[PDB]
Amino acid sequence: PPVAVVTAPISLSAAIDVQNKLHKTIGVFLPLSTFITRATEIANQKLPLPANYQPTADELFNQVLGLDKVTRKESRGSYTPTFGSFVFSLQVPKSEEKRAQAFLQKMKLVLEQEPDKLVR
Amino acid sequence: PPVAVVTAPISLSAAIDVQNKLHKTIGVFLPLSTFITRATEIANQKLPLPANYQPTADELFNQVLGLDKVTRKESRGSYTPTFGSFVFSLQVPKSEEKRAQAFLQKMKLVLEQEPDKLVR
Amino acid sequence: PPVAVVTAPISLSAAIDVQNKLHKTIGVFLPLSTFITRATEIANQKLPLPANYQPTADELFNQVLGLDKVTRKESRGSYTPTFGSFVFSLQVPKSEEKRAQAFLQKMKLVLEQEPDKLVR
Amino acid sequence: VSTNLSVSKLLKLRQALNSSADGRYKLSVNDFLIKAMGIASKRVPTVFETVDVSVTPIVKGVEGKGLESISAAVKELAKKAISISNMGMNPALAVGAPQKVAVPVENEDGTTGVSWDEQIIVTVGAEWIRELKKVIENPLELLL
Amino acid sequence: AYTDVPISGMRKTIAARLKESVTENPHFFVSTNLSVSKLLKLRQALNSSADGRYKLSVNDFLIKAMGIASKRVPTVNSSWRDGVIRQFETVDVSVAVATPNGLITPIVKGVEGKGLESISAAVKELAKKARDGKLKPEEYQGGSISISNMGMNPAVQSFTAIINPPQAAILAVGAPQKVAVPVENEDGTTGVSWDEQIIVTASFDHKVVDGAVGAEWIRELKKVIENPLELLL
Amino acid sequence: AYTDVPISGMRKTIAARLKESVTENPHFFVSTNLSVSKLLKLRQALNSSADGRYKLSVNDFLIKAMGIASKRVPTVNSSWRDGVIRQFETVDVSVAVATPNGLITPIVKGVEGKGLESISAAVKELAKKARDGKLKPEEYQGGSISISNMGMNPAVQSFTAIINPPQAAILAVGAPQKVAVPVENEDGTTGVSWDEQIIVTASFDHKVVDGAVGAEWIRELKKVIENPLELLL
Amino acid sequence: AYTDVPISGMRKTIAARLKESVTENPHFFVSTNLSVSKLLKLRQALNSSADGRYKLSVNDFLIKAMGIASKRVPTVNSSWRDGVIRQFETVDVSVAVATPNGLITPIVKGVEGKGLESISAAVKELAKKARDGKLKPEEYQGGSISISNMGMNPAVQSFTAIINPPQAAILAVGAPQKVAVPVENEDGTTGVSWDEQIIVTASFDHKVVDGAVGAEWIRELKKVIENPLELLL
Amino acid sequence: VSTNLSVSKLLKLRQALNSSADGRYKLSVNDFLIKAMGIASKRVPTVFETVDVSVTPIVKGVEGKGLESISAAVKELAKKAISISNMGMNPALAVGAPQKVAVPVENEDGTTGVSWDEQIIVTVGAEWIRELKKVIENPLELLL
Amino acid sequence: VSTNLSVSKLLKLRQALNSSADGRYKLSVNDFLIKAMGIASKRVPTVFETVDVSVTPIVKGVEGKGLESISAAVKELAKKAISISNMGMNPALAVGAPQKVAVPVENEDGTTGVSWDEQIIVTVGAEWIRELKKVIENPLELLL
Repeated sequence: PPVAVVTAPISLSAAIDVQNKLHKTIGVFLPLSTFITRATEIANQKLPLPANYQPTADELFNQVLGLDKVTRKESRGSYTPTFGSFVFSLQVPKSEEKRAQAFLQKMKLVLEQEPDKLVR
Repeated sequence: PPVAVVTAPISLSAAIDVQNKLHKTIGVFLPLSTFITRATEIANQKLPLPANYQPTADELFNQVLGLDKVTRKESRGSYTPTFGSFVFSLQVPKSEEKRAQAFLQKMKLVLEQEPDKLVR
Repeated sequence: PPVAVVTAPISLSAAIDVQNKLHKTIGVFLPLSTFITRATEIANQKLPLPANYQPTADELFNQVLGLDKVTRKESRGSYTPTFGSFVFSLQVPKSEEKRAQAFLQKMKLVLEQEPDKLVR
Repeated sequence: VSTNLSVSKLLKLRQALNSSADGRYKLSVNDFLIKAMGIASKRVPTVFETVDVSVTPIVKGVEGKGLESISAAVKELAKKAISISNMGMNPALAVGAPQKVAVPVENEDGTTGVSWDEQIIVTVGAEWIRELKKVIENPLELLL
Repeated sequence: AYTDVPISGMRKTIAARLKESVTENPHFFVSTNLSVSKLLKLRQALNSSADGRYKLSVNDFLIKAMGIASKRVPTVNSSWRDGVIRQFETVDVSVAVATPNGLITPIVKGVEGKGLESISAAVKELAKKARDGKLKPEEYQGGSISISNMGMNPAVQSFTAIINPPQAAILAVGAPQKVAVPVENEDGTTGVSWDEQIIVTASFDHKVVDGAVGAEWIRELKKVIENPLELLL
Repeated sequence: AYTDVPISGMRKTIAARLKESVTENPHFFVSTNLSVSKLLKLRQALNSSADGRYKLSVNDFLIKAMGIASKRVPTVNSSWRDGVIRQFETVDVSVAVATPNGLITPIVKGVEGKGLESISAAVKELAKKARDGKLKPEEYQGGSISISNMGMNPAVQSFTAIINPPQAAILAVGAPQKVAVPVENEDGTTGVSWDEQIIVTASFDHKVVDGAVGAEWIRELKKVIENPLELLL
Repeated sequence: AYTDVPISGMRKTIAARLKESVTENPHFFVSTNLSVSKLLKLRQALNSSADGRYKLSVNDFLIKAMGIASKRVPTVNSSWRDGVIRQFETVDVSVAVATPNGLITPIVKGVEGKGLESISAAVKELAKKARDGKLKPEEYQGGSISISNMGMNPAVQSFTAIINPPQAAILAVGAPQKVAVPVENEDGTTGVSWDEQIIVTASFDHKVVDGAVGAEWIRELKKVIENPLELLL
Repeated sequence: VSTNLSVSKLLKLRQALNSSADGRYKLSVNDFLIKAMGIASKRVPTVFETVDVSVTPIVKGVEGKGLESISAAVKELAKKAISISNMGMNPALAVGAPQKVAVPVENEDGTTGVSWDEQIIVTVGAEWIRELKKVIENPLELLL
Repeated sequence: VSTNLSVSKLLKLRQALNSSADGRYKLSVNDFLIKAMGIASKRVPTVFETVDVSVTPIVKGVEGKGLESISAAVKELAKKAISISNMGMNPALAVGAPQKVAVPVENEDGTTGVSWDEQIIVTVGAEWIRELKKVIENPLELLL
């Protein structure tokens, strides 16, 4: 079972700014951890599927019939990143390696231009 | 099946004020849409019943017995308004037309003196 | 069935301060009641057990086997305090009287140094 | 002798049993009163061992009978055409027309309020009225 | 190593009868499930408005419903004689009472035209006399239908029974149990509710009754039980 | 007080036969539960792409599946003669039709090599002629297996049936019902789903069939029903 | 077109016996449902602390529980002779082994005073010798109770069995299945849990046993199974 | 006469029935076409009452038969060695090799898009082709 | 020869089986030891084929017996009044009184902590002690 890793840098300045500012205007202080988990939740919503995906009996039945003529190209997941910064790394087999990447870049985008989004 | 419509004006200045102010003190910016849906949720809680309501077997059986000797005069619903301002309109049959009105005025009151209420 | 009561003073100044301040920076105004219930929720999480606790069949069976060789010394609860200040009182039988106390002091601590914690 | 009977529950029972049918039958207040008359007539026998009611057609064996059989007899014999008389058809044993009266209700808040009850006025005898009355206000006892 | 006990005089009288029933009556069974929550609520409502006069039970309700169902479908209230069919118009029900000396067969008469109180009083007077061993012979000779109940033991889900010689049907009642059912919550979804049910088995002879007749009989019984108010008419 | 009606000439012809079957064939039963959601979906898919030519039902599917299962396990498609066993190679199925004059036994031939449309057309033509009382004798004389269905009445959960004299098996079908099943939600938990099921009972003779053979027969039937596409091969 | 095969010499020896049992022993059935989660946990706990000496199965547990229940209610551990009843004090159980040549009936002795290991070893030695066709006659002649299991096939929910000639009871075990049950969550609500259950059927003769005795027998068996630790005493 | 058949659904059906097996069999397009040929012949008989197909070995009784039996015959008789001919084994009644073509799909947004369909080209006659074609595009009709 | 036995699990088993009863019986440590003695004797026969224990009354057939029967015999014969001797009734084969000792427990955090175990001291022979001891610490093996 060959395995491979994927990596991506990160900058956490904006999250620090939001935390500090929130602490000065209300009193709420929270750790970086909740930002990490909440970003991970919004990320694992729309991730492509491996090109070597094999369907199940129920799926092929409905197809043959005509209830879901339109097939699916997305599927949820359950990933957990690895700590680090100046980097975020993940270890996964070869088949999904590509899917695991869509996850890294999605979090890499949300955490850099939409920190405010992860507030209530 | 005769049908009838009910209408009511609206002013959205207060919601604009709350959105702007929230954007200046924290950073959160959200659309008017969530205000509309959240007002719709708090509204469909306590609405009277049509005068031509016919009960079911379980209800009559429980009354005849003596478990729910006090009857009910309220029942939830699932309404969706129609967009517009300077107006909010709804189309419903004649029987419920009156109930649909309690909904319009309830939202018309909450959205004008209690915008703050729809915040966390 | 002998019964006994436990009591503890309280100071609510900090909650007043948080409410006032929140009202001046955003607009949100909420009653003391939600602070009381939210403190009660975080309290009834980790409370010791009466010394005269008798186990059940499943518990003994699982021990006799070897799945839960480490026993438990905590158990949740459902308490409701009684109003008052300058005091919080509770009435309970003798067996649990001691457990009911861990509850009073836990809330007595959280509500005096961590009011901010009960905000979102 | 005169008395007042509240018949709100009885109407609800009639509506319950007249909706679970497909067209087979339809009941009325007179049928219920006939069956109740047999009950109180048995509890106090001074007013035979078989109960016959005259509506002047005749109905037999009310004690060992149900509402379905009693209703069919009362209508078949009418077409071909103790005693009971009813005048509830005109809003203006003898049975009158229904009316509405105010009664006190103990609200859970701890005060007294007004509720609207429906009543009819019906004209050893005292015991007979009491037993009949018990059956009407509490309708479930028509089974035993 | 073993022991032997002489066969009792009364044990052959029932052995021969049981052996005659199987070889004389072909058997076919039918099963159904009944919900009895409403019946329990009604019993609780009617056992609290009393001062001590009476106290009811499920068996009386089942007996009365069995009488009504017999009335609607009369082909089961019949018997098979030497060369002619016998059809009745009055419903007599045979209840089974167990005692250490054996199994008896008290009888209740005029069930169609009767109420719950009289049925309970008769069933209890007869049960007492059966236990005390002063029962006249005429009192346990013939009926139209027979009933058996085993709800006192929670370990009996369903069971079968043998038909009596001159009769053409028998009913067996099990113990209650709990099952999940779907409920359409007002929010517009489907949720889980916990209903209480009993499983009822009926054994029928195929010379006097057919499958459709038994199925209709079960349907009338079910309709009368699930809706309890219909016990009035 | 009672009434008597002379026994019919046709009533003894069936009474004697039923009495002969029980004393000639020992009986043993087997029960199973089948999920039929996919079959209903397939039926709905195939009853809407038509213009009026046909209309299908569950019984045809069960008949075809019964033919396939018979083919896989041929020991049930047999008969017991005077001093020799008879083994067939063609599957003929006996369907039961109820009429006020009595119970008939129409027959369908060549089920193995046939489609649903022909089976439905035959079953309906024969049902019509049986109801109209112009049925030839050769048309209801012998088969290999017999089927009975009572799904029109929701109050029949499960029931038993008697085997015909020359045959060695019979199948009885009940009415559908709803039960809770566990589903592994993609989030990594267990949830409740509502499946629709039927309970099928099979009665077998123990001189021509054994327990294992009947169990295998039930397994093939179940496999063919739960997966409906396998009706093709 | 058809084929005929002469009847085997051994096929009549069982046909006559089966035909004699039905006409000699009236039958009545009883059914129950057992939860076996705790038993599975115990088996897993006891099949991992070993080094290769043994390996257990559900049938041994059922056999031992059947012995205990027989001991508590001895009226089922009896037999019907020409003119006298036979009552035993030792429990011998008959297990059924299926082979292509037919069905055998190995025996296990001294179950009451025995452990699981010896029962398993005996059942497996005898199964091997039965399969290899070197079984002495004395080894399959008589017992007190007979057991049948069909849990290897998931398509068998419940089934019936015929009683042996000299015996007065038989037990039939089905395959496991999953059902929803209510659990009182500590938060003060009701939730859904998924239990695994089996359905057990028992067939009894009505000349030596009565309904109440069989019901009590089922109750003792259930109590011993659901609580497995009680297998010690 | 020539026509084009879309066989995407048929491939999906084959994949469904070739995964619920344990090694017993394996199907192919030729088997499906043989069965469909009987049905198309059955509706239009001008092209006897028994249908025999030559693949020159012979297969009998296709009408009263299933895919399992037909497949086994076609392979056994091959080893020992109306008419059908297939040349789908080389990508470069007569059956050709599959190919891909663009077709229009009515997107729910209210426009027209491109989708990739798989097609094969097959070479009173018009009615025969129509009935055969109906069975291929809609595969479920192979049962009746 | 001397050894130490931990009997915490055995006490828990005794409490489990003494609460599912309605008053029928009540067990003790001596009964468990008698049954274990048969098993330990059974594996090493050098210490006959039937096992008889003297408590000097006698108990027979321990091998083919349960706790219920053994308990009843030990108490009936006492009232009327290999070898075993017990002196656990005074806290100050021969069996002593229980006591508490500290043992190491491997905490999941990755260190060593103190836990309080309950012990008793009991006075070819080595193999006999080992087999007996195996049955006590692991109590489930009393079944086979």
